[PDB]
Amino acid sequence: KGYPEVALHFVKDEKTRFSLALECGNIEIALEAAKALDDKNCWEKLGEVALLQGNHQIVEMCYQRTKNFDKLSFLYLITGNLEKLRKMMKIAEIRKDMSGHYQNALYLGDVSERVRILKNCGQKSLAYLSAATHGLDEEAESLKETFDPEKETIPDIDPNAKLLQPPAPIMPLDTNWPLLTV
Amino acid sequence: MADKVLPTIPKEQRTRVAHFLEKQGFKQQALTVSTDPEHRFELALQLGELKIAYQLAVEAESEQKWKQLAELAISKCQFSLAQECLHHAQDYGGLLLLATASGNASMVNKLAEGAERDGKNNVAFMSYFLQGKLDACLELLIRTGRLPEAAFLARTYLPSQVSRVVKLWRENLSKVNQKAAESLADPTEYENLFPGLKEAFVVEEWVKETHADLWPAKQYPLVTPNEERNVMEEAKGFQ
Repeated sequence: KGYPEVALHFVKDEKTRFSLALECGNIEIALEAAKALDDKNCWEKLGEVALLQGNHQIVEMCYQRTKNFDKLSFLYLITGNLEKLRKMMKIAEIRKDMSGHYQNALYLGDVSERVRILKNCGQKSLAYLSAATHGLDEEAESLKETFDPEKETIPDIDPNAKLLQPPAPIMPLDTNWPLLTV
Repeated sequence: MADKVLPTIPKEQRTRVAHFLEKQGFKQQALTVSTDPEHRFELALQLGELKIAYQLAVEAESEQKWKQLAELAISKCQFSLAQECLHHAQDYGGLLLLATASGNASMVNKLAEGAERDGKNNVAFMSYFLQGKLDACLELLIRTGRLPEAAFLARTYLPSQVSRVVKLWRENLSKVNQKAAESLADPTEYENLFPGLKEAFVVEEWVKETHADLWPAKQYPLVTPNEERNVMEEAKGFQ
């Protein structure tokens, strides 16, 4: 291409338009095109690409239907703010899990996952390991005893790695990212 | 009576009968006769002489043994050792689950080393983070070509690599010319970086922080120290 001014003289179907949407990279036409795409993969590349070209404010949406949920979550934790991830956490915790809860815990201190977690484990082991620091090792023991306990040896693991970093005043976050064509 | 006979049975015999014994459910006894590394092994799974099983393993000579065994060990909650085997296995995933649950840096360094090993980008990041190490996360990105994303981190939690990194990303973009594609500015214009003056760097909070990293946040806890990371955190952090 030479301009998408060209696109303007002629161009057609959403499918065709779409082709243009890549060919030009006409992402204007893409936007609609996208709306009208629904050939996933198509999208699937594209939001990123969209991001790549710009705007994550939008990209987030794109991805939202796309089920790169975790990725969005990742964006949220990247940024230095706390809720959105948590609802999402709810809404995927609520959609089962055996290895994923982890995502909610680190950037946090406190997790509620533990209430659920114990049920998956329920050997008071996880519950203790997890438990002890909120000053709450104790409930984990109560059950553990009730069972007829089975713990007897442990390996290193004493909380020793830093869940730290993110964004104190001066020099941002990025909810929204500015740029310029220049 | 049989015992007199017992001298007068060897290798293979012991095995068959061992299976019988096993049928008898005289597992221990079955253990005593035990006669094949496999045979000993499976029985050992059933049996659980844990240390003992290790000796049979000796050098196991198959992670599969360790994998199988790991599940077993873990069941027995013979973790110190389990960690040693699993570590010996260096079978990262399960091992991670324990290690993480109590938590641990040391595990993390060795693991970091591991993290480097694994071959998909993503895990290694969590680690880098987990350790608290922007630096690590960012270095990692350099290899993978995570570039847009790397910029976000570099921005958010400022190592001001956003400036450094952005130039390079932009360069790629640059390669793929078009001015919009090029995209440009750091202190001023398009971006106003340090002139914007907003939320990922500075000294005072940071000093407080410097310490902070060192103590345990506290609320009420165990020998397994504190750090929190919630509402409170937000407030001080702003300060």
